[PDB]
Order: sequence, then structure tokens, then C-alpha cells
Amino acid sequence: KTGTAEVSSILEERILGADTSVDLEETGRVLSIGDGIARVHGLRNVQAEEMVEFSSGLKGMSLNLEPDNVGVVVFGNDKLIKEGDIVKRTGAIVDVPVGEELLGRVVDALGNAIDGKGPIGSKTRRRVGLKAPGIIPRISVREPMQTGIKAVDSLVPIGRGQRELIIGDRQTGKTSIAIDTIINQKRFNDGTDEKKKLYCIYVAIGQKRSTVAQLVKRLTDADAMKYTIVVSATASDAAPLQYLAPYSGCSMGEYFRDNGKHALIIYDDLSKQAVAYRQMSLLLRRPPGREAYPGDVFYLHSRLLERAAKMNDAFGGGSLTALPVIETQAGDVSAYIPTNVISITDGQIFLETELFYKGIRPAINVGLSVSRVGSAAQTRAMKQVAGTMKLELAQYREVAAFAQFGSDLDAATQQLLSRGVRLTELLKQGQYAPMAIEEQVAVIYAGVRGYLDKLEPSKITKFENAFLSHVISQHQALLGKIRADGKISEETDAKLKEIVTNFLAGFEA
Amino acid sequence: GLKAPGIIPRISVREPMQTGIKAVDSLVPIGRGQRELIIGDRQTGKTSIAIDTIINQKRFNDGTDEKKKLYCIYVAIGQKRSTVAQLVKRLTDADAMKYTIVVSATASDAAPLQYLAPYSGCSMGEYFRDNGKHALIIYDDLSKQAVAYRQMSLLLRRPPGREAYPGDVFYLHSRLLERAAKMNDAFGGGSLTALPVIETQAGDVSAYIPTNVISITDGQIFLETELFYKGIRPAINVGLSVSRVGSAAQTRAM
Amino acid sequence: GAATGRIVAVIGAVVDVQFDEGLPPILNALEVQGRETRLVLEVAQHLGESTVRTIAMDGTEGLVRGQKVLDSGAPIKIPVGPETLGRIMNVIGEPIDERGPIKTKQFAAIHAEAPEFMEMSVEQEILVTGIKVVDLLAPYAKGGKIGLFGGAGVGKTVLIMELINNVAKAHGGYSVFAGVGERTREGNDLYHEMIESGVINLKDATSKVALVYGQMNEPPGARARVALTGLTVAEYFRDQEGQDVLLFIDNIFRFTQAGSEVSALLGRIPSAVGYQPTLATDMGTMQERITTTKKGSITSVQAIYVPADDLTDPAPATTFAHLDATTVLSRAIAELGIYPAVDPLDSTSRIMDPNIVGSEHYDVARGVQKILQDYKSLQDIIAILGMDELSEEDKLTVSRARKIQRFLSQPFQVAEVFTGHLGKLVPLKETIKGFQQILAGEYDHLPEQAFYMVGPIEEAVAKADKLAEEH
Amino acid sequence: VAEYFRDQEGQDVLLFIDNIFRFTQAGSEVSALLGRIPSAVGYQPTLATDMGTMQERITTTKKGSITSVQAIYVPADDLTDPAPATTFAHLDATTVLSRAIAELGIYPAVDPLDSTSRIM
Amino acid sequence: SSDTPEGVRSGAGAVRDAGGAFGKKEQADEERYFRARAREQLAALKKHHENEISH
Amino acid sequence: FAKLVRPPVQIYGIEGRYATALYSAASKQNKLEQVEKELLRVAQILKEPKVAASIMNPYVKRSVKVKSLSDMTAKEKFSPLTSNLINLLAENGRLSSTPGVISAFSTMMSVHRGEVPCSVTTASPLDEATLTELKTVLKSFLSKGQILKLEVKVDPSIMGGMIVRIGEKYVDMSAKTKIQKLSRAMR
Ligand SMILES: Nc1ncnc2c1ncn2[C@@H]1O[C@H](COP(=O)(O)OP(=O)(O)OP(=O)(O)O)[C@@H](O)[C@H]1O
Ligand SMILES: Nc1ncnc2c1ncn2[C@@H]1O[C@H](COP(=O)(O)OP(=O)(O)OP(=O)(O)O)[C@@H](O)[C@H]1O
Ligand SMILES: Nc1ncnc2c1ncn2[C@@H]1O[C@H](COP(=O)(O)OP(=O)(O)O)[C@@H](O)[C@H]1O
Ligand SMILES: [Mg+2]
Ligand SMILES: [Mg+2]
Ligand SMILES: [Mg+2]
Repeated sequence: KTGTAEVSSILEERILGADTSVDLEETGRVLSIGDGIARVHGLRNVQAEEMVEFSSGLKGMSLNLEPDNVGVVVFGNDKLIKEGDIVKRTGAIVDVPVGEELLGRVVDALGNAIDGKGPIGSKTRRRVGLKAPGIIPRISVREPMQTGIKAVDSLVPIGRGQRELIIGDRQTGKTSIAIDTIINQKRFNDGTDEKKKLYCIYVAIGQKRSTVAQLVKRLTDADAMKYTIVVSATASDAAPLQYLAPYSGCSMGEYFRDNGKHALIIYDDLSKQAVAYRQMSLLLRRPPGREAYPGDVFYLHSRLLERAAKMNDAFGGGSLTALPVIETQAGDVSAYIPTNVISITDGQIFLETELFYKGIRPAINVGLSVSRVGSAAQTRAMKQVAGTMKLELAQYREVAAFAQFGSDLDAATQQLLSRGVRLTELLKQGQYAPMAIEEQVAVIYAGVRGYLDKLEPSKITKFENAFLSHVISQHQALLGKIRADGKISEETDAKLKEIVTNFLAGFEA
Repeated sequence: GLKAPGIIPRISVREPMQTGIKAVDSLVPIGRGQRELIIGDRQTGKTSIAIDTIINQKRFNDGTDEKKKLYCIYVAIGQKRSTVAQLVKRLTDADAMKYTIVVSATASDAAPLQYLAPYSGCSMGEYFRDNGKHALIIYDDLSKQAVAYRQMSLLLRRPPGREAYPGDVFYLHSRLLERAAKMNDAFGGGSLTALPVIETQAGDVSAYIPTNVISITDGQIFLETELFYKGIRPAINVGLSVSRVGSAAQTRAM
Repeated sequence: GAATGRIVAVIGAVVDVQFDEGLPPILNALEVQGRETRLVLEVAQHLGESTVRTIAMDGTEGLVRGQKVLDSGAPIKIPVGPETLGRIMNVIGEPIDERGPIKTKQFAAIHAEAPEFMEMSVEQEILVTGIKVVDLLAPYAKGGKIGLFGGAGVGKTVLIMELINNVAKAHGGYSVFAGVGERTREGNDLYHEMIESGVINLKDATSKVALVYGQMNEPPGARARVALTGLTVAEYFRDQEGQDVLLFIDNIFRFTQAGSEVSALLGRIPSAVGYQPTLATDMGTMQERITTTKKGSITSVQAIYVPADDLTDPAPATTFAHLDATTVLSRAIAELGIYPAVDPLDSTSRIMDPNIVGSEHYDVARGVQKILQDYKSLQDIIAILGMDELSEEDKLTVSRARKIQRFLSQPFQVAEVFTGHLGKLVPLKETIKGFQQILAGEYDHLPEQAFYMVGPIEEAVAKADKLAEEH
Repeated sequence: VAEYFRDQEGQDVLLFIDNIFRFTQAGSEVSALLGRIPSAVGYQPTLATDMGTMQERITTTKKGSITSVQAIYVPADDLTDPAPATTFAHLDATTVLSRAIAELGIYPAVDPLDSTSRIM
Repeated sequence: SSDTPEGVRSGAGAVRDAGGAFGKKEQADEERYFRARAREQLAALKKHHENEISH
Repeated sequence: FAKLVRPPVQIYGIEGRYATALYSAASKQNKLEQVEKELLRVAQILKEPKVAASIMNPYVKRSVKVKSLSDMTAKEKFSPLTSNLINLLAENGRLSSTPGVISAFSTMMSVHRGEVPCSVTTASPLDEATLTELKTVLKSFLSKGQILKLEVKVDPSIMGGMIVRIGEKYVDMSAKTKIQKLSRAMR
């Protein structure tokens, strides 16, 4: 044992006299810098988790308060800090700009501007490190949140104020479930109603810069960057900027929660924050654990993913929904970080690369996916048809082995091989085409009721596209009688019988 | 501790190196100047393969031309003296010992003497190669030059890596297996083949020290056990025994 | 000279120096005196009482404690410019080919920062190389980033030296080959494979390539900085001149893996399976300087060693995000004689899109991949039921799928010394047409041995007539 | 809280813990923030004593008793994992709720072939 | 241990991924079929080619 | 921070941290040849069955070992920068290693004019005519304006010579030369 601040220059002045020349209550010199971790002699009044501000213009964050020095992580390059550089205080935990002057802008994890339009014009701030609401200021979730995907809205539904984990292997369609979740909201976000709007945030952690640049151009052309904030700690940065970047984006989306509005945040992905924390711990010499993660790494993703809440009428009526993204490695959902975040959240959506090549895109596994809330977070019409649909696509999975070499089976088993392969063909869907909700209640009503059994399975994905363009134009008055009433009455249940059968005749030509 | 030669003073592999095995010379040929890895288990044929090669060059060494000879070198690491004093017997009835050297670091030696042995044996090989002639060198084996580096550099208080091996076991084998050159003809044109032996556990080739030395050598010879026992002896997997053919210097009639 | 330090502790390849007057910053260069060769040490940490912790770039033999150390005032300064073409260069920018010195008028320090968000060209294109698996299933892009995966001995130095033949001779812009730790034998072929092929000219000034070679007989601190001497010559051609460049690097796993060889000697606690705790940070510091800005373009092809065929290893699985196009070579395919070994169901590009490549290219390559995943569900039935138990529809699947699998193979021009065949170079319009017909049924009447190692589909019927005449 | 209705009142207390794995997982986080070297698969060295000093305070004394009912999560379907191995050493029963018995219409969803009791 | 996402499962076409004595019993069984159809087809080529000229 | 004067020994450990912070602080104001006279007077009052009874006692108090030595170090003779140093060691917890620092400061201050003596190791001692040469021919080596010192230790296992060590030199002439006749038995 020697102690860190027992070097030959610290002791040397104390033999001379009292330390009046430097005060050490407010400014402290640096002992030793290396790999983005500094050691500072002095700074007696520094609070834990307080920003400091180095001599070369960079910033910091105080994490280790030790009896002779303080260890502070550095934002930015380390070729600007040296040994003997005065450090000062700001006097607060880190804060970020917040308002509605962020909408349509692209910000990094400290609230600055990168898209080159101009400086942000907000007049408010917020600390990144605040707490969740308690047991009392919430209420059970009841609001639909629509994605536009026939699988996600009918088999594993999301509500407002819920966590839902997008988990799956590489190259599977993860970033694209959460990019027409955004584009689908333009239906509601230009109209006149206020309790159906939504304001989306996208957080990019550790991606390369020119995948973000291919995303501000995907969303501008589809006209959804007038209500979308983009927070981007990319890969070339320092490691603590990628550590703050989901807290920096979960405080930007809490102002929309405290004020009776709604929001939705997409962490992409949470398996690169947890590696950015681990680099910072094991250079601060905090003791490791399993897979060299520190002990408090369940404490990273538990205090973050519990700030998504559904508040109540006496607090404003806000919301916040979170979709975190996690990448496994060859179907191994039993590693360390993929087993923390499955325990925290409220369900997962599981995408496989075997189904991606067998012709099923979006490549969703239905058997290994769940939402814990489920049928309460659906509209009263999507609840009506999917209760017959989720059951019948579940009976197909038990007899799914017989289909390879089978014709000498029972007529009941030859039926489940028939009906189950039509419903699989309905759920296919092209990229960047979200659907309105009452239109999906048209398509799914055709398959599950019996109006597709007399057709050929390569003619299912043609019939759906020809059934929709006939019902948008020549029946627009009946796709607003579900979007208003909500529930399919019998006066509409008898009218769609006279549309599908009076179209199934004049189709096959 | 000398340095391997770079990019200018080499040339490609023109010549053949005949082993006299018939599964080697026809199907998996070996040029002169090419690092070839004999890999397999214990008691499958790894030493015998590299001793028929020592014997078989007897016919060129009593011949007349000075460019068909092949002077040989055997490095015994971690072997008991009642195997190395018995291999000098097998190499002296056939009069094989008049053209080889045996550098010997037995299992009784100090652990810094089993580490220094292949770097000393390879440096007698480069008397030949840096003066014109053609050499050949067998490391028997190189899984015992690694556990003499793991022990010697744990007691110097150096922090362990994987399986308590140091950080630079890849740098340990790579700075060795790159001196096996084939010089151009404006330096002398000499060659230095190398035949490293590697013992693996339970026939698993995805271990730490195997895969670090598969990817230094041009080709391999995969010796198995179910070939040895069914009857194929020398037990060479001719399906898997791939070889960058060495500019295909097999020979014209073969 | 400034801060002439002194050496105190040479433990491995990690030398610590102690400065009397002036401490240098992180990432500098230091010059050890009194040696007949040039040994360069780069600063990495500041320890207290004016001692730094460096890393040598050469051999640490003969380092006596108390030895003076100068300082230059900057990171390592290489030569750069137009006169670096047809040359081979060291990590610290020196000649290693014995042709004399590099006479340039501009130096570039190898430590720069990634260009910002507002300097990002967004456009996609297509690029045709000539191969029926690249151009059909994982197509390239003019300016994209391309990674070649796969284990040891599957075909990565051949597939990267065939694309040097195909693209980098019919190209107007320039190319750079950076050799980050590979066999010094293989760095003598490509120096001589391109002197006879006109890409290097040893008497006049019309060469179109530059070489950077630090190989696997080098200490593991110098096998971490030839990845950065590469994309400093390959950035002066993009930024300063407004040109177009190609970037060839083999192998880029030796940049990561040579950072794990000095992690614990520096003083860090090692992470998971043995790598340094700064894996995805030192990597992404480098793989963001290889981008196409709005001043030029870079088309980068990098070979990526997968250790022990384990794709879920942390050194390859953190590289799958810095790339637009992945071509993954397997070994269970190249054991069947199929060459190029490229896996059809594991390669993937971004521009496989019905709005860039067209809605005829897209419907083909999503039926090749759909009939090959239909094959594997039948191979588990054949292992029990045998081949002559299947129905007559499923027999038609296996025959076309084996016709498609053999037709994906193609004789490269650099296999004219290995196999003795003759080389092909198939255009794109024939590639789409040939595969469109095997799925239709217009070649159901041929033997499979016609399709093995041909070019266009019209050569695969000129073989089924020679087999029937010599019967 | 559960002992005042055993000691100071003499009644038959119940006690629900949800769940017995997050008690165990949180002990391994405290023990690794202090610096103690971990056990088998990654848990803390004091894994059986820490469960001991909690599970031994639930007995039937002469005044009253405490009963307990604890939910268990079995990680990676591994019934010989160090955390459910140590918890099974203290159990006197099991109850299994399965997905299939709910489909038959039977409530509560109890599997009568895979639910045990040591005092049988 | 298969009725759980945590419990491991298998892929499609994994029998020939191992390399056992069923992956060999199937790799050879396919060559003992598609070598003998390669000379039913081969013999008919002379006639088929002629037939094309005829019509 | 500032730069400091280089001590000509540069020892390491918990001694040479504090024993260089004292050399650098006292070489300022040219307090060097004085302070060794004061460090040899605390080098006698440390060995006392009331002072050493609580200079190494753990259980007295963290604070009362600071006022008890500060009252002690000032009143009797001296108030230089050593009074801060004894207050510096006691404030940190390094009172146990206090005799180590002064034995470390002494070897650091000795080389400012000293020699690090030689060690003649021969036999039973000798006369004046053969010793005053070796106390003068050992001065002909160094030649840097210095006044030499020496140690003597008698050993008979060396049968017929003398070994001497000027610093780290070791010119050996002894009966090791029987083992050097292995070359007669070494072919
Ligand atoms: N529903 C779909 N239909 C057709 N193609 C799709 C669909 N979803 C995704 N793709 C294709 O998948 C490719 C890659 O998908 P994407 O990159 O969004 O998935 P990812 O799993 O997030 O990949 P990564 O994790 O590497 O970012 C894209 O090129 C896109 O064309
Ligand atoms: N060509 C051969 N044909 C038949 N048997 C052979 C042949 N060569 C060697 N053997 C036998 O195989 C056995 C093992 O050979 P060898 O000693 O070379 O194996 P090894 O793996 O080198 O042994 P170790 O594991 O001790 O190094 C010996 O008993 C030897 O007699
Ligand atoms: N056209 C070809 N396709 C596949 N493999 C080939 C071809 N021609 C030769 N080979 C063999 O495949 C091996 C591939 O090794 P190579 O690509 O050189 O190194 P790497 O280990 O980096 O893949 C070569 O040794 C060569 O013998
Ligand atoms: Mg993505
Ligand atoms: Mg042997
Ligand atoms: Mg290669």
C-alpha cells in the first residue's frame, strides 16, 4: 500500500509550508491521465456525479470519490489533458436542453447541434439523473400504440407506457421494425385530435455516422422529421458520451410526459451502452464479475427503463413508451446482458434469420415472442379478429412437421396445413409501408373467416394488394366507420360479407 | 534472436522435397522452403513421418550434385533421454547421422532451456540457408515450447492471459516460423524448410495453440487415429490435408 | 530536441521513460538515441512524477536503462502525396523495397479525427465485379464498405487478389494495399503479380497502386499502426485531390489482436475472453475515418480473419457494423469443391433493394436463396428415408438446387495455376438471365457436371454435348 | 414485520417473496462491489450461509410460527444451477403452474403430477 | 428443455452440420442417385439435339 | 506542479518517497548540511520507552499522536522544515517507518561527498606497509576530489586471495581458480 496521491511532488510542498497558493477547495491539479481516466489532487467540495471542466476546454464527470484523489472520466480525446492541468467546478449534475425546439433537429448526447441548421432555442433545462414516478402517480395502460405491421399489431401488441424488447441476431430486420413505427404516426400527427398524437425520439448508440445519415434521409422523404428528435452518440466518440446518451434522451422525452402529451423512445441498441460502461469500470479498477461486467450493470438498465410510465389524470395524463434494441449472438438469449434486460421489460419480439430466407419478411418468430400486457392494449376490433387468428396459427405449429412428406393423413390434419399457410401469407409486408389500423382489419377479416381457402398460395400475396386498392377508393366511407366507432358492429359485419364475396368472383383473371 | 528476411530477398518455391512416403509425395506434395505442419494426437505417427524423411535423403547425399542434397536438423523439446538416445540408434545403422544435428533440451532441463531450444536450432539452419545450401528442421514439438514460456513468465510476475498463457504466444511462434525462407538467386538461392509437430488433445483442432500455428504455415498434414486403427498407416487424412502446392513442384512424371 | 527523457523499465515491448523538463502529450513519437536502426516509441499514459508509458515499434533488445530519449513534437509523420505510387512502405513511413527514398513535399501525421455528420455523402450506386455470387446476391456499391469473412484456408487471399485483377485495372482512380500482419511469402507474390500486369511500372511514373507492409514477423506494437498508415495515404487521394480511391487491407483482425498482446503489460484488467477492455473504441476510432465524404469517395475491401471459424467471437462480431457489404466464406462449402466458397445464405448487402438494383434482379436473388433454404429441410429426410423414397416434386427441388449450387461456382483467372481451367468474367445481364432459366425449368434435361465451373449458361450446354459425344 | 404476529401475538403468519432468485442475485452484487472473489458459476462465496440466515428465521416456535411461500426462477432450464440447487435444499414442497392445464378450463392451473411435497 | 426460449433448440439442416455417420450416410446416398441419372440424361442428348433440328 | 532537484541515489519504496521530498525541500534555501545535524537528534529521542511506547502504538488516538510530537519537536532545539515533516508523517500513518526514512536520508546525503565503500575480504589482518598502499592505490582509481572509506571482513574459505568491491566492480583473485581447472576434466 502506497496511496495514489503520495507522489514525490505532493509531499514536497507540505514540507515547505502551508498550501495558500492553491486553495484546493475549488480547483485541483491532475496527478495522472491515461486512456480517458484522470486522477485529480484536490477538489475537496466536489459532489458525486458532478461535471468538472478541464483546462484544455473539455468536460468531465466525477465517479470515484477517494480519500486522497478523485477519478473523473473525460469526454473527448485524451491528447489534450496532461499532468499539472488545473481542473475547476461547475457546481451541478449534468443537464441537457429540453423543449419543443428540438423537434426536427438532430442533437448529440449533450444537447448540442450537429445538423448545421442553427443553435437550439429552448428556454428550459433538466437533469439527466432523476427518478421514476412511484407506485401512486401511474395507472394501468389502456392506449393503443400502432406500428402498421400486421404481425406486431395483431400478435404481440404494444401499449402506451410499456417496454418492449426488440431482440434478435444480426442482419435480421431490427432497425426496420422501429422505423415504420415512426412513419406510421403521420396519420394522426397532422390531423386535429390531440390525445392521439405522438412525438418520437431515436437514440443511436455506437453506430457508424453514415447509417444515421441514411436515416435522416429516409425520414425526411417520408415526411416524419417534423416530430422526431435524433440523439446520436456514434462510434468515434468517447465512451461516457455513449453512456449518457439514453439518459440524455429519456429526459428529452419526459417533458412530453409531464404535460399531458405522449412520446416514444427507441434505444438502438442497449447492448452498446453496457459495453461502454464496462470499459469505464475496469479502468477505474472496480471489481469485475461474470463476463467482466461490473456488479452494478443490472442497475444501469433498471433505473433507465423504469422512467417509462403512464401517468394519471391528477398529474397531466402523459406517457412514455420505450422500445430497446438488443443483439444476441447466435440465438444465445442466456448470456449476461440479454438476461438482465429480458427480466426488466414487458415482453420481447424475436426475429430469426432462418425465417428471413424462407420467404417470411418481416422475419418475426411468433412462438418465441410475447407481450405481457397484450389484449388490453388493442383496439376493440383488432381484439375481435386476432383472438381467432392467434389460436389458429398456434395449431399450425404443432402439425408443422407433417407437411414435408404428407398426403396420407386425416382430413382434419390436412386442414390445418391448409388454413395455416394462408394466414402466414397475409402477414408478409414490404419495407417502408405502414398500414392504417382499420385497413388491417379488412385484410385479416378475409383470411380468418374463410374467403381464401379456394386460392393458390402464390395468389394470396396478389389478392391482398388487389383487395386493398378496391376498398380504399370505392369504399372510403366504410374505412372511417371503423376509425371512428372502433368496434365492428353487426351492421358492418354484414356489409364486409358483401364486399369480399362480391370481389372474390371477379378477381381470378 | 535474429530477424526474418523481408519481401525483396525471397523468391517463389521452385524445387521439390521428397519424403519417400507415397501418400505425401503424390497427394500432398511439399516444396522446398514451405512451412508444413504435421498435426495430430499422441502415438499416431508424427515422429515416424519426420524420420522417414531424414532417412530418405540418404540417396542424394552420397550423389554428385551439390543442389539435390538436404541437410537435416532435429530439435527435441520436452522428451526423455530414453527416446532421444534411441532415435540416434535408428539414425546410425542406416548411417543417417552423418548429415544431421540433434539439438536436445530434455524434460529434465530448466524451463528457460526448453524455451531457447527452437530459437537455437533454427539459427544453425540459417548457416546453410544464408550460404547456399538447403536445410530442414523439425520441432518435436511446439506444444512444449509454450508451457516452458507459461511457467518461466509467471514467476517473473507477468499477468496471465487465456489458459494462463502470456500475451504474446502468437508472437512467440510467429517470429520463429518466418525465417523459413527461400532466397532469390542473387543471394545464394538456398532454402530452409520447416516441419513443426503439434500434439493436440482429443483430436480437437480449435484449441488456443493449434489455431495460432495453423494460420502461420502454408499447408498441413492431418494425422488421425481412426485411420491408424482401421489400417491406413501412415494415417494421413488425404481429404483434409490441404497444401498451397508450392508452385506445383511435384515433378513431371508424378 | 525537447524533454530528453531517460529509460527506466523495459518489460516486454513496453518501455517507460522519465522526463526532466517537458512532459509530452498522449500519442506522440519518441526517438531512442545511440542505435544504428530507428526505434520509435509512442506515448500512451502519464503516470506521475514525470514518467510516461510508451510502446516500442521495433525490437527491445539492447535497451540499457538510463538511455536518452528525444521528442519530435507531434505524432508519427509519414510521407504522402502522388509520388508514393508503386512503392512499398514501413509503418513509420520508410522504404522497404530498396529503390531509394520517397521524395514527397507533404507529410501527414497518422492521428486524425472522424469527419463530422454534415460531411456525409448519402448516395448509393451499384458496382459490377464479374462474379455470380457477389453481383447476384450481395452486390457492392461505389463508395461502400466491403468485408470478406471466413476462417483459415477458405479463399480470402484469392478472392481479394481476383478483385484486384477485375476492378483495380479497369479503374480510373487509385488503390492502396495495406498488409497488416500476414505471411511475408504472400507479400512477394502480389509485388510480382503486378509488375508483369502493368499496375506497377519500375521506370516511369504511371503506376496505380501503393503498398504498406508490416507483417507477422513484427513486434505487436507495430502490428497495430499499419492499419493507420494505410488510410492516411488513402485519404490524401480522397480529400486533398478530389479523386476516387480503392482500399485493400489484409488482414484487419491483426489490428485488434495485436492490441490484446500489450493490454495487461500496460496495466489494465483484461475483459472477456482475453481481449483488451477498449475493443469497440479503438476499432471505431479507425473505422470511421474510412468513409466517403462530400469531397471524394473510398471503396474499401478488407479481409477479416474469423478465429477458429467462430463468428460469434468478439473481434469479428464488432466489425459487422462498420460495413455495407459482407461476403462470408464457409468451409463446409469449399470442401465440396465449390469455388468461390461464398455462403449464399449468409452474405448480405444494403442495396439489395427493389429501387436500386431493379425488380428483376431482386426477384431472382430472392428465389435462389429461397430454394437453397428449401434444400436443407430435405437433407434431414434423405439421411433416413434415402433418396428413392421422396416424392416426384421434392426430387425436382434437389436437382435444381444442386444445379444452382454448381452454377454459383466459377473459375477465377487466378486459379489458372491451381486447377488448370480457363478464367471467366460474367457480365451482369447474363448472370440474371442464366439463373432465371434454371428456376423456370429450361435446363431440366442436362447432367449436373455440365454446370460445374463454367461462365455463361451457353457454355453449360456446350459441355453437355461433349460429354455425350465422348460416351 | 412477520414476527410480531408470531412473537407478540401468536398467530400463523404467511409471507410471500417475489421472487427467491432476485434475493440471491442481489447478494452477488453487494459481494462483488466490496471485492470478494466469486464462487462457482459467478455467485458469491457466502451463498449458502446468506440463504441460511434468512431461511432459518422461518420456523414453528412455541408461541406461533411463520410459514413461507416463495416463487422460484430456474435460469437456462438448469435445475442444477448453483442458485436453485441451494434453494431446493430448504424446500418442503413445490407448486407448478403450467400453460396447458389452463387450456382445459381448470382453475387454479396446478399440475398434479409435477407438484411434490416432502411430507408425503 | 425445449418449451422455453431460454432452453436451447435446433436449426434446420443440422444433421449434415455435425459431420457424423449420418452426415456421411447422406452425402454419399445423394451421389449414388445423381450419378446414375447422369447417364440416363447423357444417353438421350444425341437424340434430343437431333429432334430440335427436326422441329 | 514544479520540478525538483535530483538526489544522487534515487532509492525507491516507502522510504525514498519521503526521503526525496525532504532532500528536495531542504536543498531549497540551502538547508542541506544543517538538516543532517537535526535529523541525528530526533534519531536519538525516537528510542525511548515513553516516546516509542506511543510512536508505534495503534490504540492511542489518530489525533493525539500529532499534538504530542509537535509539542515535542519544537521546544527543545529546532524549528526548521523538519517540524512540518514529523507532522507530515504523523498525519498520514507512516510513523512506523520513521527510522527507515532517516537511514534512507543518510545514504542519500552521504553520496554528496562519499564513496559507497569497498570490502576487502582476505584473511587475518595485515601490517601497515601493505595496508597504507591499498588505502592509497584504491584512491588512484576514483580521482574526483573525494575522501575514501572502507570495510574489512575476515573469511577463510577463500584460501589464498582477496576480493574487493569498489562500488559494483568485484575484481576477484582468490581460490576460485581451483574450480576454473574444470577445463582439464572437460575434454
Ligand atoms: N420486411 C422486409 N422486407 C424486405 N426486406 C427487409 C425487410 N426488413 C428488412 N429488410 C432488409 O433487411 C436488410 C437489413 O435490415 P436491417 O439492417 O434493418 O436489420 P438489422 O437487424 O437492424 O441489421 P443490423 O442489426 O446489422 O443493423 C435491409 O437491407 C432490408 O432491405
Ligand atoms: N508407417 C507406420 N506403419 C505402422 N506403424 C507405425 C508407422 N510409423 C510408426 N508406427 C507405430 O506407431 C507408433 C507411434 O509412432 P510415433 O512414436 O512416431 O508416434 P508419436 O505420436 O510421435 O508418439 P509421441 O506421442 O510419444 O510423440 C509406434 O509404435 C510406431 O511403431
Ligand atoms: N479457385 C480457387 N478457389 C478456392 N480455393 C483455391 C482456388 N485456387 C486455389 N485454392 C486453394 O485454396 C487455398 C486458399 O488459401 P488462401 O486463400 O491462399 O489463404 P487464406 O488462408 O487466407 O484463405 C489456397 O491454398 C489454394 O491452394
Ligand atoms: Mg441496426
Ligand atoms: Mg512424437
Ligand atoms: Mg491469406
